[PDB]
Amino acid sequence: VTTDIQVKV
Amino acid sequence: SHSMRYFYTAMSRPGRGEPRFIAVGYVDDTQFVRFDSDAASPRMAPRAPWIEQEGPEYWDGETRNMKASAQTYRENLRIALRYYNQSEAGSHIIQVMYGCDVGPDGRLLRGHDQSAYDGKDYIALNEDLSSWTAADTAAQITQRKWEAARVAEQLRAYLEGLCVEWLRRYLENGKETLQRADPPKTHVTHHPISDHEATLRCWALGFYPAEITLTWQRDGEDQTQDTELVETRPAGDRTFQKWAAVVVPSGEEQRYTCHVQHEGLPKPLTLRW
Amino acid sequence: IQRTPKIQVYSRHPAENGKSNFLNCYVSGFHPSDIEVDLLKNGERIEKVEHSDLSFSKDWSFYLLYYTEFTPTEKDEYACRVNHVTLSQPKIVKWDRDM
Ligand SMILES: Nc1nc(NC2CC2)c2ncn([C@H]3C=C[C@@H](CO)C3)c2n1
Repeated sequence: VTTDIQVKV
Repeated sequence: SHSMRYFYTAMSRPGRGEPRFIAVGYVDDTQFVRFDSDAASPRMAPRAPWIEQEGPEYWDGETRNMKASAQTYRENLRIALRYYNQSEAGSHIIQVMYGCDVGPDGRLLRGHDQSAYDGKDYIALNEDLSSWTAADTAAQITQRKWEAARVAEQLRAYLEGLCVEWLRRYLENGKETLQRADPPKTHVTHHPISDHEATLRCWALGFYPAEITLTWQRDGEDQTQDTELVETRPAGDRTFQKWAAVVVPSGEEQRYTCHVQHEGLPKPLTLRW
Repeated sequence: IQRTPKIQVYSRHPAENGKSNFLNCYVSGFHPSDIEVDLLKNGERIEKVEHSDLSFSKDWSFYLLYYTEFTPTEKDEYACRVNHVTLSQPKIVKWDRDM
């Protein structure tokens, strides 16, 4: 399963 | 002895719409899911038989995560453009690979989270899963932002957690294929190229996983400088192919032996034409 | 950075004339990801060709498998025709059943 984490660079 | 990896690619294309986002997932050398934002109706979709059983909450949830990630990566393309003072008329690419390696016991060996911008290293999580390697000053900006936001800690929690656990699930559900090595079918062909020389080509077909060694020896000695080795290639049925070839004097074929190492092989093979 | 595609043309199974098979064109090692790949039958573009989902290797270079059903014969020639931004003109690699 993929990670849900959303981050801006 | 196993891994799960996800590969995300985001590609801007000024004049050709919003940036495209593609994700694929692998367990070992088997692709099992895909997402493409350019599909007529974009969804996370099965690419291996053993994932198909996952219920609607899996597929709906993965599809929502992919749609969110696409949007985030579109934003990160805009940010990278500003970091690098680049024009909006140029096309650029973010590539990100992440996932986990597990041992025979099913426990975490090493976690991964690394990326490239226009095909050069950008930033990577280090093996400690606590620090970062930034490849340039643009990535150094990202690095400070991520330390401030505890990003490595968040990744670590995924990699030590859900990643390992779902990998374990997949390996059980697809045990018949994923935990069975398929040994290569092997043979040597002979092709005259003149009255004085011929090509000896050692074939390996239908093997899984992709890792393999093919070597040619002459009088038991390594011919590495003189061997034509092709890149291991997909057969299209989830198995792989490779060959290795040497040019030999006509009549001296018995001096040459092809050696095959593969996991599905009880013992290394020695072949001759 | 940009990298020129490697190209291999080959069959899924060993070729036997009159027997159905799959013709593959494997492009790899390239960057950026836009690429044009055609399978040819005696010089003519084959219409329904499918491809794998875009992925990449450790060095970030991309790879794709293009493929279609074919029934090889003694006299029919096949090729893969590739264009990429790193190429001045399309590159044509002929299918050799011994490769
Ligand atoms: N090394 C790296 N570089 C990223 N982007 C840089 C090249 C612009 C990046 N964006 C998100 N992540 C992680 C957070 C969630 C996971 C899946 O998305 C990965 C990333 N890891």
